[PDB]
Amino acid sequence: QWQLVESGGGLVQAGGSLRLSCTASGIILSINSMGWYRQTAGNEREWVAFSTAGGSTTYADSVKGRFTISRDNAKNTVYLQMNSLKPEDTAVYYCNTPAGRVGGTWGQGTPVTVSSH
Amino acid sequence: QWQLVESGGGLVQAGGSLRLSCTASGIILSINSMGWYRQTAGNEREWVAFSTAGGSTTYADSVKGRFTISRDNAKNTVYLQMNSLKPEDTAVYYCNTPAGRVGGTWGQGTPVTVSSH
Amino acid sequence: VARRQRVLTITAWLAVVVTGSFALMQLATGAGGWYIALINVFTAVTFAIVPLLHRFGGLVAPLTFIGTAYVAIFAIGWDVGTDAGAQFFFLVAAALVVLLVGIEHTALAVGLAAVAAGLVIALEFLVPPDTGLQPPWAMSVSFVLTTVSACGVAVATVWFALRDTARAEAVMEAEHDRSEALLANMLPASIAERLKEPERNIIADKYDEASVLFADIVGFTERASSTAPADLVRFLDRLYSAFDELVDQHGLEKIKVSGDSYMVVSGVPRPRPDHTQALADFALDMTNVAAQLKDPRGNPVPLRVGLATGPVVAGVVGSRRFFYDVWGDAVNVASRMESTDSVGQIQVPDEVYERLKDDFVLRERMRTWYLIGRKVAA
Amino acid sequence: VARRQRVLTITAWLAVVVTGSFALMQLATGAGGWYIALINVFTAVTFAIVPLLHRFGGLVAPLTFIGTAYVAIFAIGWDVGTDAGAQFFFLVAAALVVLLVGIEHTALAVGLAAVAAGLVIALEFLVPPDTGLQPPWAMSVSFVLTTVSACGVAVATVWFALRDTARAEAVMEAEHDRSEALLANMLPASIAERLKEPERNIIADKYDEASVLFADIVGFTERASSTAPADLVRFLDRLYSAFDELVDQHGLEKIKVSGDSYMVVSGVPRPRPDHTQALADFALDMTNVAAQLKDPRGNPVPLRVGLATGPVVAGVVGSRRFFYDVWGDAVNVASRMESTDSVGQIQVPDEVYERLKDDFVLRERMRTWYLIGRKVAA
Ligand SMILES: CNc1ccccc1C(=O)O[C@H]1[C@@H](O)[C@H](n2cnc3c(=O)[nH]c(N)nc32)O[C@@H]1COP(=O)(O)OP(=O)(O)OP(=O)(O)O
Ligand SMILES: CNc1ccccc1C(=O)O[C@H]1[C@@H](O)[C@H](n2cnc3c(=O)[nH]c(N)nc32)O[C@@H]1COP(=O)(O)OP(=O)(O)OP(=O)(O)O
Ligand SMILES: [Mn+2]
Ligand SMILES: [Mn+2]
Repeated sequence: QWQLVESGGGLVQAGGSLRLSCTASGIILSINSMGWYRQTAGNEREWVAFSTAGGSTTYADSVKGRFTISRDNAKNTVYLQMNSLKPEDTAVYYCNTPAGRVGGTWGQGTPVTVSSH
Repeated sequence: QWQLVESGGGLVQAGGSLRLSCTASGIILSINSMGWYRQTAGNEREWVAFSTAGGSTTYADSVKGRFTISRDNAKNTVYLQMNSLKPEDTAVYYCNTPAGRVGGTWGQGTPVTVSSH
Repeated sequence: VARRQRVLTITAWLAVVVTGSFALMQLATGAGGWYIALINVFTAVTFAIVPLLHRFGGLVAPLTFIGTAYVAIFAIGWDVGTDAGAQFFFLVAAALVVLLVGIEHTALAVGLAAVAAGLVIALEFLVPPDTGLQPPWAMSVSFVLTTVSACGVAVATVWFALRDTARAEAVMEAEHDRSEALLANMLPASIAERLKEPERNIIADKYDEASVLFADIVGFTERASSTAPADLVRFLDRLYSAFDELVDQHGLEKIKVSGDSYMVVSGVPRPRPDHTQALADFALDMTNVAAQLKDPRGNPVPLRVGLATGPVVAGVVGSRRFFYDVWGDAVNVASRMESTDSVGQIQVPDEVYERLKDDFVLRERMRTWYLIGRKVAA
Repeated sequence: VARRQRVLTITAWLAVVVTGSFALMQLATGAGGWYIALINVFTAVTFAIVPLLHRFGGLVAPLTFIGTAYVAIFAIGWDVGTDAGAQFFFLVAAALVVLLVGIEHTALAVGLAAVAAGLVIALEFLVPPDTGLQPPWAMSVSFVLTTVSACGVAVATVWFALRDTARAEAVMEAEHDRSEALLANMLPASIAERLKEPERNIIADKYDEASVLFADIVGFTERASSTAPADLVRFLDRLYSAFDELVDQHGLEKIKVSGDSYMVVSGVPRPRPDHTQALADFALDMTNVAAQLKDPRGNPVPLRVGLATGPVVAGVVGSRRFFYDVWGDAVNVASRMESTDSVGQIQVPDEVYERLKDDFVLRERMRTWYLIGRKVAA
């Protein structure tokens, strides 16, 4: 079963911090890239972070400097540090490889909400 | 002697009208294009009018609608009607084919001055 | 003609507000007399007319409005006492006129201001002070209303002018920002500044090391024979959009897309020690993505991929229709490799094999070596 | 932050001018007394200080300047008579404050204006009229100076603000115009509007007839072997600049320039009945120009030219690095012809021969027919 499950989302206030986790079964992460996308509703799902096999990382302009993507090869996991959160980042975050991205085969994602409560 | 001689220039007032003549010896005009350029000094010589073999004509943006290029095949000549003249058009006007243009081989041109006297 | 429209809008609203103010004074007045009423009708009618007749021509109309204002106000002030408040309106108008008229006529505007001042020094002296026409208490109420109106007219007109300016600025900024975004998209920022400058200089940049990847489709003509051209262009657009997303997502740069051919270049804008490794990983990901995708026919779309490395030259060429471009021996090498590559395979020369063997798997078959993939072990 | 700078500049110049005005009143005064002098020193010092202390933070500083102005003017007006002219300065300030403060605080600004008015109605009544302190004639001169200063301060400040706005607008316009000119140069205008729109739609345009010309260099690699790359790029730029001038001068459009290859397309943006004839004439002129030109080696540069005609498809492709492009069978035909063309010759197929024989000369040698030139007779 080639699957990816996300976790770590929840409720926070503006300016808080989160760590989203993505664990995949059915592939080897060392030889595959990874990317974190976010979906709000006003658009279809856009890529905010990307980590290649080899350590290179890239981020979207709206999110550079606040979010950090890292890997844990033994656990077969990818982690997204989120800092200095803003209301614009409230979304459902997803994790994939490019093949799954263009094939449309995803998991259920993880919700992240930025508001005061 | 492949030569082109220009004529018809002189002194006029703003808003006047001129007809510059270009007669060439050594080629057949029906099978060769023709172009009228102007030189002021603030730039090197720029093309203001062009007539192809076949009747197609084109003009520069700064001069479209005021200047008209025509041919007279029996006389082996090209004529430039100039209308609604302005101080910006004071220059030395030259006539050539593209080959002579890129080869640097020209005649002496014809002077045109726009001012009140 | 935006400045002219701003001036005309502010003067029209000014006329409307002043007529509105004058009507209240006229209605409130009781037992004041008819001699003043005759002048009042003339003033109100002319003030209402001038906005409707603004298009006669030239700057004479706004000046005529001010001439009428000055004459009417002087005439009303002379008869009534000084305490009514004719002085205050002159001071408002002195500051207001400069804003009303454009910069080109500032000198004239200044004169008008002086003229107003010339009247004020006279108005206190020449005019008979405290002349009483019918009820004085209405005169005191007139003073209060004069103060309030003098403040309000200026406040409203200045705010309206500032609002119009801000609106124009916002529209300007949005319109410019869209074009700037497009230009930034379709060329690198650093070279864009060079292109913008009026001075023309040939752009040539020498780069010691770089790597180039060429990808092409196989049997595209056969696919074209059985499909409508319009659908074929759409298929190409879909494929290249996916590839462009992957390229941006790896960080590499793509110079151009000519028909079936797709060209990628690594490290030209900024050199890096590990350009070749990144290019190889990108090529593997590209092959996987291309394999997954499906065409309208339903047959898989194979891609031939050839990689090369070496020094390169970058810069635009020509005097029209510019685009970044790249040049060097590596381009010739890559073109040859891609041309001779087998279906669904990636090929590289011996020189690239010298670099990539350490961190990548190259096997089988100038002599070349197929690029199978990355090392599983880590 | 341009708006903030505008506000700060106008307030600083306002402070300077008001201090300059106040100094003259202080120097002119004779035998006025010391009680007023004590207040005058305080007012002048605070007015001079506030511009130097403008960077403490927030909008409280410009409001403090106005608080000081109001307090000082009220204090001086109370002691002296009403005829001095304290009333006029309030009216100037009422209109001036709205301009001084930004739009975001307009409501507050309005309140300030009302406050000024609230004082004026009081100032005439509450203040003791015609209170005489030492010489009255100096008081009358003070009234005259008050009128002149009240006019001049407003005139100067308004003109300065308008000047700053016009300067900003001019710089804005030049900066935007340069980018717009570049964008217009590097793509047709009609498609640029489509590209600018946020909504993304695939651009496909079907054209019934068009003609394409391909030109290429022969033995470019051999020339490259004996020349430095940097000089080679310069030579290419010179050649393509000349060709671009000729193309613009005939009116045809060029889509792109890939290395040695030069591509021209006729009639795509606007159909015409005589596209093929124009393309043939342009090709003849291009061959002559290329023959005349000289390369660094000194050897002539031959060019292989192939022409084709047929329906085409136009539009951009991809999601990044857009350019106009063209597609169709005619492109394949032209590429094949150009590839198989002999050195220093122009080749066309039978179909083009069907059209061009009437007005052009085609001779010798799917079957093709060399394009020798135009008919001498007319
Ligand atoms: C009916 N033909 C088409 C209809 C719609 C869209 C495209 C085409 C088409 O024919 O595309 C071909 C060229 O026009 C188009 N093309 C080639 N050069 C150009 C070019 O320079 N400009 C444009 N706009 N299109 C070009 O590429 C495509 C493939 O030609 P190649 O020379 O690359 O060879 P191949 O068929 O892929 O086989 P192989 O190389 O694997 O052996
Ligand atoms: C040492 N090589 C160069 C140094 C400086 C500038 C250019 C070159 C150079 O090699 O240019 C060649 C390609 O890089 C360059 N080139 C080809 N494709 C591309 C391309 O896709 N992009 C860029 N930037 N350059 C390209 O074209 C040029 C000629 O290659 P062709 O495939 O067109 O064949 P040919 O040598 O002209 O002979 P023939 O076609 O008449 O039989
Ligand atoms: Mn191809
Ligand atoms: Mn070539």
